[PDB]
Amino acid sequence: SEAITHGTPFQKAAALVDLAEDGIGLPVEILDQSSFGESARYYFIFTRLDLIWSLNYFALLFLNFFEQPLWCEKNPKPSCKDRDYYYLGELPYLTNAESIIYEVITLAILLVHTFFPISYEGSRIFWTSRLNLVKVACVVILFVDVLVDFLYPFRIAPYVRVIIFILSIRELRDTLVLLSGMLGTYLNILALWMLFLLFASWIAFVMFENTQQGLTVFTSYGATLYQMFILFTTSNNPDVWIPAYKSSRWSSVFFVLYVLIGVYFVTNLILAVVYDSFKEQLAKQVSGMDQMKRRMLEKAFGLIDSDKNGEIDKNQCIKLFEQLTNYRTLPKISKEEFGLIFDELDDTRDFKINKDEFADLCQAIALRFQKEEVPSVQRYRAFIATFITLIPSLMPYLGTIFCVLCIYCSIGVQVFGGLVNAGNKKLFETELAEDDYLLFNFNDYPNGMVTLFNLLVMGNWQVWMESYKDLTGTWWSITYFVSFYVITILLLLNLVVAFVLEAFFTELDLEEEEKCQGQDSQEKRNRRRSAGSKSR
Amino acid sequence: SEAITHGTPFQKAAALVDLAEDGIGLPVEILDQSSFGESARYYFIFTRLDLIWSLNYFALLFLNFFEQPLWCEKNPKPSCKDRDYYYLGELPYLTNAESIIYEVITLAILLVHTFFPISYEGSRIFWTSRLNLVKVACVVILFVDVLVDFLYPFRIAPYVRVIIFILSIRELRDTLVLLSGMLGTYLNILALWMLFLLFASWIAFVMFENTQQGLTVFTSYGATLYQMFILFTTSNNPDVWIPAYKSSRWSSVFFVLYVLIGVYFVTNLILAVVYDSFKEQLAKQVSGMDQMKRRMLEKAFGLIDSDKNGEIDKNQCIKLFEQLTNYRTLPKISKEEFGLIFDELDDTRDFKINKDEFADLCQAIALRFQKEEVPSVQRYRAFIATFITLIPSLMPYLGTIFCVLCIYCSIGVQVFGGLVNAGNKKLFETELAEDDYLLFNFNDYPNGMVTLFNLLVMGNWQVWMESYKDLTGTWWSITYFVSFYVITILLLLNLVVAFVLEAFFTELDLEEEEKCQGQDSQEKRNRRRSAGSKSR
Amino acid sequence: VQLVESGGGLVQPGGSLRLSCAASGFNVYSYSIHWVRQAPGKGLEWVASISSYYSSTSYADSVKGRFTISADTSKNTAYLQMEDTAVYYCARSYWYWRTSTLGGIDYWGQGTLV
Amino acid sequence: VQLVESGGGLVQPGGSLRLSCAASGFNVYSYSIHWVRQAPGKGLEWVASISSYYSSTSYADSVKGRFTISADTSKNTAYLQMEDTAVYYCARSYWYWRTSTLGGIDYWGQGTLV
Amino acid sequence: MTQSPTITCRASVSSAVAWYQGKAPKLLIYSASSLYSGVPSRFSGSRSGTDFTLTISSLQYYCQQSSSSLITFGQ
Amino acid sequence: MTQSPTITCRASVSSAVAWYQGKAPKLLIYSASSLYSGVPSRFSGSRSGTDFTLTISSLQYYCQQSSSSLITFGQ
Ligand SMILES: CCCCCCCCCCCCCCCC(=O)O
Ligand SMILES: CCCCCCCCCCCCCCCC(=O)O
Ligand SMILES: CCCCCCCCCCCCCCCC(=O)O
Ligand SMILES: CCCCCCCCCCCCCCCC(=O)O
Ligand SMILES: CCCCCCCCCCCCCCCC(=O)O
Ligand SMILES: CCCCCCCCCCCCCCCC(=O)O
Ligand SMILES: CCCCCCCCCCCCCCCC(=O)O
Ligand SMILES: CCCCCCCCCCCCCCCC(=O)O
Ligand SMILES: CCCCCCCCCCCCCCCC(=O)O
Ligand SMILES: CCCCCCCCCCCCCCCC(=O)O
Ligand SMILES: CCCCCCCCCCCCCCCC(=O)O
Ligand SMILES: CCCCCCCCCCCCCCCC(=O)O
Ligand SMILES: CCCCCCCCCCCCCCCC(=O)O
Ligand SMILES: CCCCCCCCCCCCCCCC(=O)O
Ligand SMILES: [Ca+2]
Ligand SMILES: [Ca+2]
Ligand SMILES: [Ca+2]
Ligand SMILES: [Ca+2]
Ligand SMILES: [Ca+2]
Ligand SMILES: [Ca+2]
Ligand SMILES: [Ca+2]
Repeated sequence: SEAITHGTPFQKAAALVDLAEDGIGLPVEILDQSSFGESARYYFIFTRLDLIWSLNYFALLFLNFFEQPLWCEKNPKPSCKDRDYYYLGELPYLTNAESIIYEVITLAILLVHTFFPISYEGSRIFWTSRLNLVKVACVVILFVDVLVDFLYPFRIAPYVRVIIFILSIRELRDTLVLLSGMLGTYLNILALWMLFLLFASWIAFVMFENTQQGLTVFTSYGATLYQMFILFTTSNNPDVWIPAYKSSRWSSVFFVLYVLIGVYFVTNLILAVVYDSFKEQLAKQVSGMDQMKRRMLEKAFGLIDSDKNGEIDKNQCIKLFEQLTNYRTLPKISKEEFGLIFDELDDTRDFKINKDEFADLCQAIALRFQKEEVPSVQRYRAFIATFITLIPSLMPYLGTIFCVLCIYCSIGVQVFGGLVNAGNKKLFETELAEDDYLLFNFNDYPNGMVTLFNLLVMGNWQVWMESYKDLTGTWWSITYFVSFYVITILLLLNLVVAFVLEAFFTELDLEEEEKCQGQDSQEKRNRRRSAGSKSR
Repeated sequence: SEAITHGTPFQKAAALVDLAEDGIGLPVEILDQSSFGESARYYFIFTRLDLIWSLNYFALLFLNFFEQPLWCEKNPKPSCKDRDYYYLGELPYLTNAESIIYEVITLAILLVHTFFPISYEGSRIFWTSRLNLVKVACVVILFVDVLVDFLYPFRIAPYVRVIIFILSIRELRDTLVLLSGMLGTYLNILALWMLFLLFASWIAFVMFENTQQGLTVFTSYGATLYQMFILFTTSNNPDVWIPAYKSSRWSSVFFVLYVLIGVYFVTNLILAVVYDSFKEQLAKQVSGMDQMKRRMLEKAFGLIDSDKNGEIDKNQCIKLFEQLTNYRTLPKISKEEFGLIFDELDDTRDFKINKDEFADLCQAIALRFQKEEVPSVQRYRAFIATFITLIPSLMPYLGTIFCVLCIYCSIGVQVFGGLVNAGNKKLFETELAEDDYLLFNFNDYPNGMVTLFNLLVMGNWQVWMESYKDLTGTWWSITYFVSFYVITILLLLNLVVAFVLEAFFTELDLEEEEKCQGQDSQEKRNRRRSAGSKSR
Repeated sequence: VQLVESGGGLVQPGGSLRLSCAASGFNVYSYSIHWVRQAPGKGLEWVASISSYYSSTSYADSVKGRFTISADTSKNTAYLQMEDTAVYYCARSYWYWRTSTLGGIDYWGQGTLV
Repeated sequence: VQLVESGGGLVQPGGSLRLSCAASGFNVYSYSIHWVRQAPGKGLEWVASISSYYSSTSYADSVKGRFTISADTSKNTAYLQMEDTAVYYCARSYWYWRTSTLGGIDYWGQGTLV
Repeated sequence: MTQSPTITCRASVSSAVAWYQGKAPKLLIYSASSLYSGVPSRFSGSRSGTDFTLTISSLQYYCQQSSSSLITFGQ
Repeated sequence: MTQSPTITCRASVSSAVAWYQGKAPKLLIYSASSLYSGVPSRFSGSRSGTDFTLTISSLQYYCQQSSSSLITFGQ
């Protein structure tokens, strides 16, 4: 009945489907778990003890992570009158006796999560992995920090809780491989974006310096790089250049051409670059994933050959399809499949399957039949074919950004911390007080989690920027709000825009070539699929 | 010396030197000009009398077109105190004795543009073309309107001057074929865009209607479709949803998820559709552009042979490379170029006798040699390879939009005319007065030409909308500013964004495959070119 | 050199046939094919054209979408997938676009009885 | 069935040769090839590996980028574009990734003198 | 595309005419000014505006017209 | 990847070792516990942690180690 475990007896028909199943839905098995001889040893029991109890290890990652919005602020410990709300949020503030019966529960499920692959890897296979060393160090930070939070700097707790949460969820760690493979491309095009604003702020400083613009707004040079940075964004738009328009109308031609170039050539040719390094790094990851299917389909091939020769037998191919449990009449298909496979050895009549012949065979049966059964609109189609495809296909590319906004929140809670007060005086003349953004705040973790959303959408994004440059005094508060721009209009153009383009082009070729799937051939060929992938 | 003038009869091998030339740089001769048998009659002298004097016919189009910003306003004729400037522009106003020595001079060089191909078409070939029946009717409008403006509704002069200027410049008429082929695709995705706002304004009607949001802003379902339309745009962003946020913090989750979906799925999957129907309509135009020069290479072939059987001899090939006046020696071409033909007949030991042999032969020469000569950074390369490519490659896709903003200006000068006055009272409480826009106006033609630029960039685009809905009183002024949005979310996502992506992928292709072909072979291959363009 | 039609068997209503237009005087790419028929007693009627040059396979008004044309350059054959009681002929215009005037349709086939 | 190396002629310094590793016991995609050499008096040295299965053609540290490997599956031949005074051998491990234990390298070539 | 029983045709103003004649049609005149070879010249042609003067002279017929790819006989 | 002159090798702890032996190398013990065929059993293998016990018994050597694709003999 139950086909969940099946690795402890693990026969040549029984352990065959234990790995031939794991090439279908692409699961992971450790290459250390595979490099052992039997693949049924003391190690294999203790990976199905992971991925069966794998909901106590992933819903912990939120119980870990969402303790950040339910923390305190960093700093009402110096200040006076906390309980009077100085523009704060609404979530409660967990007391220190409530952060100890919730950081031990969270850290009883990390020294069970991270010290679990000592039960399927060695005392030295473990500690030489460059990731597994990290997640032991992240926990010893949280184990020191629980020790510090028991008996009494800037408290790097809530940055580790993001970083554990990135490394723990597989797809966010896998997404972050793209962003570190894309980064050398992006810092070039960032370094030519910057040369666009550096040059165009120099002419804008040169041209208007005597007249009524460059006395009013364009005062120095640095407060023109600053203004022409925000015109790049478009969000500053006539309010930059009104007093150079009121005094001569002709000088809009500088400014109606700068934001024409800045938004329609350069921003698209940041999008086109970051599209282009998304195409290359993604297929570099698929070929880093497809080669892991073939790790299994050389471990699938190499359990069968008890003779250890190099090929498998046609009757042995059929008689092992009984454990496959896909179709009733077994031998009436494999003779048809040899013509369905583009190649065949034909050194013998029947017993001839080369290892790459099998490598595409077991990736064909699972896609045509699709019958395992573990007992345990036309006008608007191509849009909602994609729009339904995308909702779990952006959850690793919109969970990275939520873990960029959970880094910047914790920075922003600490750099810009308790400042927008109803006791404050430099507040009440900024743009936060007149536009009335006096929540959207940074005085807390979910006051400032939402503030970064508004900054992410770019709706009036410089109201917050020009306020915190005035509430903190320095020009250095600018650099928090320019860093968010650069990193996350990489992220909101890379993994969010350029994905939704290429995910539309896949639910457009599964609708156009779907007509060819019922007209050109009723059964699936292998060379037409390889030719259609490079063609679009 | 000069080989341009040859309507005076060239030789049978020397009349080739034009039609083989006119496939290289892609000019066009009329299919009625090729319709006559000789192709050297009076119908050919009088096309080279066009494209030689073709600067008196294209710089007239701007002398025609830019009389719009140099007009008057439509309506200071009723009103009082014109010369006191009620926020008007800067240009002068041509008086009626200055619009008659400039509309006759414009209409002396426009009939001679329109009634010129009667010197190479008939009294019935001409009048059955409909990009020709129109341009006679457009002039009879301007000839009636000059007659009306000599001896004394809503004055449809300045809309015709755009429409002539579209039909007259070839690439703007050619671009507008895409937009009329793309339009049936776009009105579907527009009709699913509205269903996003119609649905999401209904839950936003429903959810908030009792509480403090839906008594302040979200009052009725008109003013939530209206508000949630502007949140789609992002430009309204926290100011819509502050008094829902101030009363419960949880109602950001409706609004931080609506603008998450509205901008990152839907706006990209309007961009993905409009980039999908740009790929199809452009190659549908290139394959309509190939036959404009492939018809030449059946008129090239069809003068070489004497008896019209379908052949060229080898010496008959070689006798014409000397007519090219490009390469030095005779026998080293066809001994090399026949091997460069991928599919040569080799029926004789010398000649290759088909018409599609020659159809790619006379196109491969124009790429490898490029030796006609009529006497008459690595890190930042792929960006400025495209950025220099794109400046004349968007001038037909940014000249359509300038002729959409020259339609809306003339509408907007007339629908929203001399209304923002310093005598007005309902002006001074709108958002134009408090933001001080109060210029960016719609009173002159270049007051409102710039205003549509700010609306196009979407920098504070609803200040003009929400202020003109209060100056005209209606809700119908909304529809001017929603229709500008829709057409230039076709136009600013089709013709500008989707082009700058695929123009980057071609100056990606001329950098990636330049390295590949430099190591693959010594000379140009024709089958790698046919496969590489069919990939991206 | 001159034309050979083939595929003209004995057709029933409902189903149809598939023609072929064989040739030996380089009669695709250069000298392209036209299918013109004649019902008995009637005049001629044009039923299908083709360019193996331009890659355009276009055909008439009253048969538009009914009758499908294709080619084979390697054996110089123009196929044709099919009150059609007719007598089919092939044809070799030198021109393709306006073959009325200057090409004509030079060489006509031998005849068939469909 | 067993291995044949070829391409081992008489090489000059500067230029190089191009090897070949012939086989008749279905010895690409399944039983993949390894180039291991031995300079005279020395021990062995691994110089090139390949998968016709995984499509990975990877090779050593001290020869990294110097020596290029390719294949011909249709004739089961593994080419190899080239003080390299050495004696080249071929090899047939069944496993590719960690062939150190579970393949060995089963069949060694006949020998050459490069 | 209408004949007339000295033979004329109808309706592409001057170069839209081939003029033909048990038998398959033999071509006679392309363009109604150019006798096709191998045939005596007792059959001549002339384009007269919107009429095509195909011509009988001596004593001892399917005119043609296209524009782009669609071709119109007579009968 | 260091031999020791009963022979041992060095250093990929238990399933990264085969042991070989005028002649081309003949394989002897793949896995360092699995006698390859055709061979008398006077040569046996044993993995002892970070040591690889290749074994001489009877009287009448190029151990091997990879991790992913790069392979390390002895000498
Ligand atoms: C790309 C993702 C952007 C994410 C933006 C974060 C939105 C989450 C905001 C949560 C606010 C929670 C406050 C609730 C108060 C309460 O119910 O008591
Ligand atoms: C493409 C590079 C050219 C732009 C370089 C701009 C040169 C500086 C701008 C002119 C003023 C100098 C800076 C003023 C601020 C200061 O020095 O105190
Ligand atoms: C990545 C774009 C650049 C980010 C914006 C840079 C802001 C530079 C402004 C700092 C200089 C201050 C202006 C000079 C006048 C002064 O403060 O005394
Ligand atoms: C690391 C990224 C840097 C991007 C731009 C950095 C800008 C540094 C300073 C720019 C303007 C210089 C200030 C001029 C006026 C002044 O303060 O004297
Ligand atoms: C990427 C995860 C961790 C990275 C974030 C490290 C913190 C960067 C900024 C430090 C926060 C404190 C700011 C220093 C200035 C100040 O305290 O006023
Ligand atoms: C995910 C990476 C995020 C790390 C980058 C964030 C830190 C950059 C700037 C933080 C604040 C710097 C300026 C401090 C303002 C102040 O001192 O008042
Ligand atoms: C790529 C993003 C980098 C962030 C941009 C730089 C951060 C702002 C730099 C401006 C600081 C100018 C110096 C003024 C210092 C002061 O007045 O106290
Ligand atoms: C996509 C193109 C957008 C086009 C926006 C139009 C910009 C042109 C504005 C011209 C203003 C000219 C004012 C004349 C003043 C003077 O007399 O000197
Ligand atoms: C997906 C479609 C659902 C949206 C349609 C719901 C209609 C709006 C909710 C009730 C308001 C009706 C509109 C106002 C009419 C009135 O004046 O009463
Ligand atoms: C397709 C997007 C919508 C286009 C513009 C949104 C239309 C909203 C129009 C509001 C109608 C009037 C408001 C109803 C309440 C009232 O005035 O009585
Ligand atoms: C032609 C495109 C139409 C786009 C959307 C038009 C919707 C018109 C109606 C707006 C909603 C109802 C108007 C007022 C509602 C109310 O009175 O409660
Ligand atoms: C596309 C070129 C011409 C199309 C433009 C036609 C004009 C559409 C709107 C008419 C302008 C007058 C508006 C009528 C309402 C009013 O006068 O108040
Ligand atoms: C290029 C096409 C443009 C044509 C579309 C523009 C006309 C749509 C609306 C024009 C004004 C309509 C509302 C009038 C306002 C009012 O009457 O006060
Ligand atoms: C796609 C662009 C369509 C334009 C959107 C609709 C513009 C019309 C205004 C909406 C209906 C408002 C009805 C209220 C009438 C009134 O009170 O005078
Ligand atoms: Ca076997
Ligand atoms: Ca077979
Ligand atoms: Ca804005
Ligand atoms: Ca904006
Ligand atoms: Ca000839
Ligand atoms: Ca030849
Ligand atoms: Ca304001």
